Amino acid sequence: KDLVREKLLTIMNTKAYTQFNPEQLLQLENEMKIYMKSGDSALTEGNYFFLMEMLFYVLVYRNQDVDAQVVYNTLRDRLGENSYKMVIMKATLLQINGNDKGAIEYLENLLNDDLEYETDFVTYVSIAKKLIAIKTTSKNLSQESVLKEVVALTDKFPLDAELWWYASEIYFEMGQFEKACYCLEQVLCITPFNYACFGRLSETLYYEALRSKKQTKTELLEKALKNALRSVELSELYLKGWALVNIISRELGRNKQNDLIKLSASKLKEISAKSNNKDKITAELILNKI
Amino acid sequence: RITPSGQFDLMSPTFEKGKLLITIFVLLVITYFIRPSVSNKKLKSQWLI
Repeated sequence: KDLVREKLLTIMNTKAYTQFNPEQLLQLENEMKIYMKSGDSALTEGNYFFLMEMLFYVLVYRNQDVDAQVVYNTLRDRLGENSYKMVIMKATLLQINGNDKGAIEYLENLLNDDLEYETDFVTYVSIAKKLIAIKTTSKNLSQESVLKEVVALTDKFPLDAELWWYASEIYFEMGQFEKACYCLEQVLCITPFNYACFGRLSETLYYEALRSKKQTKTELLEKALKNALRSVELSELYLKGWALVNIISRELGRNKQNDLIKLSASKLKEISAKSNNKDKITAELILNKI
Repeated sequence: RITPSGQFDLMSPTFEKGKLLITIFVLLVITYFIRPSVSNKKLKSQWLI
C-alpha cells in the first residue's frame, strides 16, 4: 500500500519519531518494516537510503539494537563513511556499543581536519551539534552548555535556527525569560513563516509578564496578543495560536477581545472537532475546564 | 524507366540502413551506460546523504 510512504516521507523530514512513545515507536518500526520489505515500488533511491538510515535510528531508538548494526552495514555501501550521516552513525555506534567516550576524540581531530573545510559547512555544523550532544552527557547537565553553544554558535554559525531554538529552552527553563524572546525573534529572522516560534515567543512573554510590573504586565500581554495574532495569520486550525489568544483573552476578557473570544471559540471548537487527534484532548480540556 | 531530377519518390535501392540502425543502437547502449551511473552518482553525491 503506497499510502504508507506518505508517513515515511513525513518522518524523514519531520523527525516525528524523536518525540514518540516507545510503545507507538515500537508499533512504528513494526509497521515500517513490512512496507519497507514489501512495498519496494516506485520510490526513489534517495528516499530509499533516507528510509534506511531512518530505520537505523529507529532501531537505535528501539530497545533492541543489534539490528542497528545490520542496517548500518547494509547502508555502508555508498559514499563510504565520509558523509555527515555515517559520521553520525559511527559516533553513536562507538558511543553506545560499549558506553565509551572514544568517538569524540576521533571526531575531535576531524574538526581539526575541517580547518581546511574538507567537508561542507552543514556537515561540521551537525558535528558541532552532535559533539555537544555527547558533551552534555560528558557534563551531564548545566547552563554552561549554552555557554559552550556560544563558542560554537555566535562564533561559527548563527544561521542554524535549531541552535537558537535549543538555546531558548535552557534560557526558558530557569534562565532569564527575555533572552528567549530575542532568540525566538532571531528564529523568525532565519525562516519567515515558523508559526510555532510564533506561539512560543508569545508564551515566553506571558511567563515573563507573570513576574513583571503592572504596566509591563499590560505591555507584555498586549505584545503577546499581537504575537499570537501573528500566529493566526499563518494558519486557521493552529491549536496553539488560537488557544494562546483565547488564554490571554480569558485573563483580560475586555469587550473587543470578548468578540475575539467568540470568534476564537468558534475556531477552537472547530479545532477541537475530532479532525484532530490527542491534541484535541488538551484543546477540549482547556475549552471545557474554563 | 527515367528520372528527370534523380529519384526523389523511391526510398532508395542503396541505403546504409545498417549504419543507421547501428548508430541508433549506439544511442541505446550509451543510455544503458550513463543512466544508473549518473542518477546514483549525482543524486547521492550532491546530497551527501
